[PDB]
Amino acid sequence: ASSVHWFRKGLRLHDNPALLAAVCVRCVYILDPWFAASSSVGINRWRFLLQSLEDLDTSLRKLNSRLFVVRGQPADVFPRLFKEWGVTRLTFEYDSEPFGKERDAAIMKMAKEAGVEVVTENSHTLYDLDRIIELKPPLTYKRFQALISRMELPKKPAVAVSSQQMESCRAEIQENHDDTYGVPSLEELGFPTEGLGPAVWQGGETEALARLDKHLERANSLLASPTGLSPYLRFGCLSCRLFYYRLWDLYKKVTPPLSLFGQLLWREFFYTAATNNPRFDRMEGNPICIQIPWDRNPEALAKWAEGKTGFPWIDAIMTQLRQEGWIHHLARHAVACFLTRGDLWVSWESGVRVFDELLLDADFSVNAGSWMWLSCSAFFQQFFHCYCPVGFGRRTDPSGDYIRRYLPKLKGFPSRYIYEPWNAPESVQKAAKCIIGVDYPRPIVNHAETSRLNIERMKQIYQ
Repeated sequence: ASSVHWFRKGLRLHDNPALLAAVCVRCVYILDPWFAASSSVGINRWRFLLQSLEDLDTSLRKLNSRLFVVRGQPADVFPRLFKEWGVTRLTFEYDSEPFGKERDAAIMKMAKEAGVEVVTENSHTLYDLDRIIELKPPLTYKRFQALISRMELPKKPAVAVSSQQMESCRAEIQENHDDTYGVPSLEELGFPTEGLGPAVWQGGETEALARLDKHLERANSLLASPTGLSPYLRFGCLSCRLFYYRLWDLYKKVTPPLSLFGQLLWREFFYTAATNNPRFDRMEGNPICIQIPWDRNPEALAKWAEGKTGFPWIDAIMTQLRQEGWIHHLARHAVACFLTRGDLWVSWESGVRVFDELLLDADFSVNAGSWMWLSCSAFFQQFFHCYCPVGFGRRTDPSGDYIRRYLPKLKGFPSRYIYEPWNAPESVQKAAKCIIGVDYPRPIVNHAETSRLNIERMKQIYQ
């Protein structure tokens, strides 16, 4: 048959169900390079996508095929491409997200009218999210535990695709193909590349599967680790089911507690809650979200996103996120708490956008979920689960080296004062050679006063 596998997501060949289903097969990614020119998402996540797409082309080229990166909007492209190659069927991995499902319903219909078969497999999640909802979406991590404990075990990693079977259905190779359907570049997509150094989080399934093996084998915690698999799970370079059962296999050599699958269940929990929540990213029109009257301060958001709040632990976290695309989960609770219920009283929706632009592992599902969790807007009620913009830093890194690596103007400050610089002697400031209100910004709020007011406003919302 003439089958098209849409690698819109799950940028992997290992544990790929729809790949085996479609197996003449042509692997397509559809990218609108003008949408990409006007994207608010920064260079780090766009680079990850391209590098991941480059890896599958490299992998497909090993199997005598190539990745067809078609340009344009998907609904306009598929019918002409259907007629161009006489596509017998189109196979794409199912998208839990509502906006994707609405787009996928239109393509599945357009194929139905056009007589093209459509097969969808949701290898992005460990389990069916729609199963759990019938069993209203689970609104607590515990009730969600309870429904997955009543649910069957998640599916095991999927089967491989043979090199001989792939050669049998290898697609037509043209010399012009590397230019026609070749993977785009950052400069093609509107990004300036001058001075761009080697990426901290290299994209692709090859890197991910390599990091899998390195991770299982084993303050710096806050720095990027070669073990880190957060972005590779978000794009699909690594399977949720492979990571689940390879972790299970290591535990058996070392019955599983929930603690190993915490990243995946927290991931799953938000994926379940969002499939049928259309405004999941928004406060209004959202059944699960508390209608908190969040203030609008455009200048606070700016100082928060631009790493200039005066609080070194906050500003160093935002600086790493801007520069590298990944911060530690405890660092995210820090900056989320500062922006929302802890200090600035700005909507979690504003934080969802900044993270979507800068963070490699942001989804519609995982991002809005975490932000509703911190803000105590949903799933969560412990409005005292509080983080000091000073104390949390000194407790995570007493050395202050994290600040020194990402805010080097404060490098000379001694550890006793590096998380709280306004409260430091001008003697030690001048020795550090960092001015109190020139070289670095001063605290834009006072945390003690502000935090007290915000709980009081928070408690009144519960009634």
